[PDB]
Amino acid sequence: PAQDNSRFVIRDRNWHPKALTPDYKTSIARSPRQALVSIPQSISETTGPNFSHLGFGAHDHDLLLNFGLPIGERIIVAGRVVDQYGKPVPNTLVEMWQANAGGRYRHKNDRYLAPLDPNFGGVGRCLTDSDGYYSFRTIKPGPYPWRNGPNDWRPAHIHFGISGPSIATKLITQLYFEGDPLIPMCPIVKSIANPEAVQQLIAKLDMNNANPMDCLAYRFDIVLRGQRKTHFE
Amino acid sequence: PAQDNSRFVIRDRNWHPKALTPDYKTSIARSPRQALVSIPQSISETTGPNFSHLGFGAHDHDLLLNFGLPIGERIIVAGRVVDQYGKPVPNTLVEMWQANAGGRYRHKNDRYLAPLDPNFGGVGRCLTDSDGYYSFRTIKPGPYPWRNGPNDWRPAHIHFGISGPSIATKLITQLYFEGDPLIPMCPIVKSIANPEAVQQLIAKLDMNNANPMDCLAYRFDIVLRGQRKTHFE
Amino acid sequence: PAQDNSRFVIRDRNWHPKALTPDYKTSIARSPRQALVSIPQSISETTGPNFSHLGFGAHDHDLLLNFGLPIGERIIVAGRVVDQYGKPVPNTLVEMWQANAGGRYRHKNDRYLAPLDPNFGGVGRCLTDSDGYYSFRTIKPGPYPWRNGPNDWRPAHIHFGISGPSIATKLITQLYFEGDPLIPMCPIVKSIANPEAVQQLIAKLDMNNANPMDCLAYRFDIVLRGQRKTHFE
Amino acid sequence: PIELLPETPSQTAGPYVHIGLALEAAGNPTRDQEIWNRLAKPDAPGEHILLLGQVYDGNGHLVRDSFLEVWQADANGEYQDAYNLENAFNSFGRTATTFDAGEWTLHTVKPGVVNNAAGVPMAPHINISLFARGINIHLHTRLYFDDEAQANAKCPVLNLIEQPQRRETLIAKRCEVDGKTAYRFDIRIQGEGETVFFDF
Amino acid sequence: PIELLPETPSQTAGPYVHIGLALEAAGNPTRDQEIWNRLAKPDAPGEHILLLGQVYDGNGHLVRDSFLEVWQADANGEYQDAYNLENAFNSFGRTATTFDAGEWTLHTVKPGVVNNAAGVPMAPHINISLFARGINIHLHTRLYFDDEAQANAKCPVLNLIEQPQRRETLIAKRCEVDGKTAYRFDIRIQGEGETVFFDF
Amino acid sequence: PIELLPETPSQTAGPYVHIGLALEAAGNPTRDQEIWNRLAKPDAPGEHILLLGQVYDGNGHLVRDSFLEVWQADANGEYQDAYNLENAFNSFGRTATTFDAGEWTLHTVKPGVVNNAAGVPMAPHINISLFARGINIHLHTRLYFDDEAQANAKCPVLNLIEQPQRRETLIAKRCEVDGKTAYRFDIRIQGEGETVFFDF
Ligand SMILES: O=C(O)c1cc[n+]([O-])c(O)c1
Ligand SMILES: O=C(O)c1cc[n+]([O-])c(O)c1
Ligand SMILES: O=C(O)c1cc[n+]([O-])c(O)c1
Ligand SMILES: [C-]#N
Ligand SMILES: [C-]#N
Ligand SMILES: [C-]#N
Ligand SMILES: [Fe+3]
Ligand SMILES: [Fe+3]
Ligand SMILES: [Fe+3]
Repeated sequence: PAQDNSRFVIRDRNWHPKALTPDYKTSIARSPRQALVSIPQSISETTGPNFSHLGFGAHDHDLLLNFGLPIGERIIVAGRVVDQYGKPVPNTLVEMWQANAGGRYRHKNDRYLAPLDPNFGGVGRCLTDSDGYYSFRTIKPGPYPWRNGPNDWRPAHIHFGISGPSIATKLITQLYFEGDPLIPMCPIVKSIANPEAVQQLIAKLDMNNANPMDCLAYRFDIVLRGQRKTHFE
Repeated sequence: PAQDNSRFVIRDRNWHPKALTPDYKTSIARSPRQALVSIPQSISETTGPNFSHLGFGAHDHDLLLNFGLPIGERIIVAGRVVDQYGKPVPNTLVEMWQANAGGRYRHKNDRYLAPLDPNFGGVGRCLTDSDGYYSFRTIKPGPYPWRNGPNDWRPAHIHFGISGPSIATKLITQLYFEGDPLIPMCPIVKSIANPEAVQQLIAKLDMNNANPMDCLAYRFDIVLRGQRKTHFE
Repeated sequence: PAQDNSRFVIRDRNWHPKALTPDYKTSIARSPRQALVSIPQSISETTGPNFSHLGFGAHDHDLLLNFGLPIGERIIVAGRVVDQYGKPVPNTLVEMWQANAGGRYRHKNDRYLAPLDPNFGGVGRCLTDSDGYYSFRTIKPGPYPWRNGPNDWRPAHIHFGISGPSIATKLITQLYFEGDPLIPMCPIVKSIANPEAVQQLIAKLDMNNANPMDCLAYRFDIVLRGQRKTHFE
Repeated sequence: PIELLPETPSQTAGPYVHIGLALEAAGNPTRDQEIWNRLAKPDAPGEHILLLGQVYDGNGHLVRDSFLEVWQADANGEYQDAYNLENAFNSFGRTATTFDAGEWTLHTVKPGVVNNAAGVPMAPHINISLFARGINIHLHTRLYFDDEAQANAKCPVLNLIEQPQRRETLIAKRCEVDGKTAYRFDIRIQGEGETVFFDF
Repeated sequence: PIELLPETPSQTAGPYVHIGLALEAAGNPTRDQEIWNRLAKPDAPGEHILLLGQVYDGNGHLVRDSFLEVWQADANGEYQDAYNLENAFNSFGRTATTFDAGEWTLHTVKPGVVNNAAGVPMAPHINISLFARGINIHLHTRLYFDDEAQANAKCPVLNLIEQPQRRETLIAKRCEVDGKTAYRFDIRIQGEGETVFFDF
Repeated sequence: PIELLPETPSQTAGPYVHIGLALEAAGNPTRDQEIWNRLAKPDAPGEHILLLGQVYDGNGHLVRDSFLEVWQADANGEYQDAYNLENAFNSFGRTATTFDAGEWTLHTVKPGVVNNAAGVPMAPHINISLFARGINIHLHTRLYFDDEAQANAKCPVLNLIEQPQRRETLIAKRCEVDGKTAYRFDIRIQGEGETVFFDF
């Protein structure tokens, strides 16, 4: 089984968005009032699932085919997963989901008036390679109106989930597109206090990875908590 | 009757002071803890009273004549009421209230040791003109000590109420005088996070509107929520 | 007996750390949720004990002797106690406490693995002189890990308590050492919002007061609330 | 993006708001024409009602310096914007809580149904705006009637409130005062049973 | 001091988490292989149990869009990291609350004991990560069992919680569901009886 | 405006405050002379009483590391500032809560009446300053007595507290301890029945 060999760099809770971020209304009632209780890392926290053996479908990472061709901006979303030390995270599970080109989600609860795309599902998943590289093929999602303030609109975004080597590293976040005017306005984006942190969530146009006369590309690297060996414990 | 023909630009709740501003002690217990519920504008919200037929007295806007001559600095407070589009707001109701020269209000609950002024009430009202212009004649109010911190003093100010075209635009605020040093020290003022917003509250000395050998004048423009026609609804 | 002849400058509650400073976990549950009630100064608040006749031991202020010689950086911690007007506070009570060189406290509840120092107690007291000067002799305390975040460490620090002329002046604070890299990471330090206020807690290396070939010295001046005579009351 | 002129920022009405907007209450002489708490003249069409309530703070203490403004349609679900002391009915009114008892009252008629922008009808309601010391920016709310249960369940507005329990905070509880139809509407600014406040 | 590269900032999972992580719930067609709520196959060693609970917000209302991830040792106190649908037991699972009842269920086995970095055994526990809209960074917790009172008393982790009363918040209540042994574990995100959340 | 030197910023006393200010409690040898909890010697004029109480946090949990300083007038309503262990009565004292029970105790005399700056008499009271870990800046409060009801009603200070219900947080409850006149005074730092704290 797994073993307690690693220690993970402590999270920077001033970098990540805080719990209570009033402009994002839902956070009001969904944030603890009591302080998080700090505990030492043990086997429970320093291990996690390995998805190497999960049976991935041939088009798991291709939203263009995994659900007719979808209407919208053909793009490739690729990047690398590294830890804080710059060390690649091979064979890790990356999962993503988004709305269609008009900003509509293929979800029961979404009442937005933009129509669904008969050839679009919105879910993708893949395992990073030996160098920590991943890649997905999809369409650029559209902004989404939501009930926060009276005229709130989410920037075009793709939801991401990344496992990493332990439950200690597991992360859920969102990718935004370089230059989208809605970003600086988003209360959800704004939950993050450091403008520098904000910049980490913006996918950059990557002309070098685009397929001429076919699809454009965006680069999105993700960094997980640094993994070090225990010493003098 | 009234008709739902207008939409009002959404309020910027990061421009206006927030509800919880602990330095202003009283806001503590008088601020909601749950988030505001955003609702679309309906005829209920987009209409409001028209005061054109209100029977104003002759000296309604003249605090010097409406209550002997009051003791204090004789001034004219004038300016224009426009919307965010820069459009004038004609025939709207503007009401103002304030303390006397010594910072004493003619109100039951005011126990400040400064005496009342026999010839002064402290209340005025008037309707903006075709051009959105308003004007009152009064005396410059004095600063007032209040039970906040142990040595809090309100800068000299004048309370203002403006109706605008609908309940959506109705606003209550305070005018402050250019250069008063108490301004940056006031917790009520500091309820406003943006120094730029603070600035909109300062009435500027207006020598051009002064009556030589008689009274000075202050200029205070007021900006209400922008009004636009509905489109593609 | 004591008499109501003085008034004290009102505390700046934005200068001092506020009650609720969430990164300092303990503060959450120990901060009042209601606003403080301001009250005029009375004899009750403007008087306080005078320790002129307290029977001090010969080594009360010498931590090297008041408990073999302790192991650690032998230092002198001296300075002056003045009020906000720059006036010296003579014959006032100064009390200090601290951990040993390893950051271990001689307190029941201290479970830190760094050992105790057989020759070290960690308590000192003395009265300021006619000029408002005080001085202690001790060893430089070590940083201390504490259960706040998962890897928090208090900067090396000396706890101080100062009486002043009245209970309105009584203060408890902490001295930090010039150049300590931990200073800026401490949530306790950071409870103070103004970086300028932080600077006041930093004792400066004072080569001029050092005993060559013996012990260094640090300078730490303390400013108590300004005292003024009542006027036109 | 495009930026317009910024709206002038709000400030608390302050403890002495009455001097300016509730003359009588201040204990000062009124003027010839005052905007007050009598929306309907005894002979106005519709079902005449008396409204009253209290306003509480987060500590459960009465807020005795509160000032409220109301806006509602007539019995025919029409907004009479032309304000005139002559009219039998005015859509607009003002009221305030007592320095003693700390209760506010309003004399009007039960409003008719109005449709929303989409054309769907809203349950009968009174639009309320609350001002007071400690209130940096006025709070907006709606008063609904417990006896319009049917309407209420279908109101597009009421339906926007996520939690059903919170909707209840907007319902006035019918009764009778002096043999007159009365509806009590308490406002809890903060805490347990906090009243729903809106943004628009 | 030294600085590494900064960790990618977290963001809420959003109300539609399900489309990506709980296909079924989203009401979408699943793939051949899906990570779900059945950690143990009927033929897995250990005491088979069912876990269930509700999630509450600060107002006492149910959180019906919550997404949970669990990590626990097997009956032998061993972490089975090689995730495989063929396995009789998987240390890792996923679940979510019903949009209706708002209850989550998990099918597993009571975990065996594991020691801390310092060699001290921890009471049987399940590690939980909670995600949902309104949650900017997922919340970490542990589920302990009320019938392991003895172990619980000595748990080095449970013992770091200063207030004994707060420890109680991490204890699942043994019960029976369809005559099957079950433990109920409700999470109170905010307020009264707020569940202990960990940082590590 | 004019600015003076800024006062040295406060900092929490920390959990180990006892090593410095409550030697015994720290479980350390004391010095010849210590400032403690016995303000009056048996032979001091006035009514000898015993003060006792607990300190609670926002969760209703005992604060076992609190440190308190008291300042009171003598039986004549006179402030004795010349601190000396030889005195039969000292206006200044120190106490702390037991790490166990979490209770503090003080041995003194009921103070005489004192007038405010304006010549109005204040009800007999004990000035208290609270210190502890988690407390950035010490909290100031006052202990009034329940058997001084007539006096308490007229106290200009007590009358400054806007809400009558809050006033009661300041009144110690008389009883007997080992047949001695005692008053119990519990401080609730936060929440329900939160003790009034002052700024001067
Ligand atoms: O909110 C208050 O307490 C207050 C007091 C005095 N004035 O003049 C205000 O404008 C506001
Ligand atoms: O937190 C929310 O309410 C929310 C709504 C819509 N989208 O798309 C999100 O990502 C998040
Ligand atoms: O407030 C605390 O918890 C704390 C812990 C340790 N030290 O050394 C302090 O000074 C303060
Ligand atoms: C203004 N009161
Ligand atoms: C997005 N959910
Ligand atoms: C530190 N006490
Ligand atoms: Fe005012
Ligand atoms: Fe989304
Ligand atoms: Fe310390």
